[PDB]
Amino acid sequence: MAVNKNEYKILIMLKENQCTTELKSFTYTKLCNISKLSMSTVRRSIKKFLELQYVKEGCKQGISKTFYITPNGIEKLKSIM
Repeated sequence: MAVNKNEYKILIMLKENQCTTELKSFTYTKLCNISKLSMSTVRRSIKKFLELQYVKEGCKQGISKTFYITPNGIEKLKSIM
């Protein structure tokens, strides 16, 4: 019942990195350093995590999009605190 390490790795970085709130949206290139996995793999895992409801999107107004983590994802993190 523990979450798989390879894809959930993204959702582990912010668990201990405190990037866990709707107001703040994380960028792919900041995640690409801390997550130890390249910019394609983090774009693909975030595309899956929309279907899990863990992650949610922001708009582009000149600057590119960004994605915040929902309270529904933090509840999974409390299970493995």
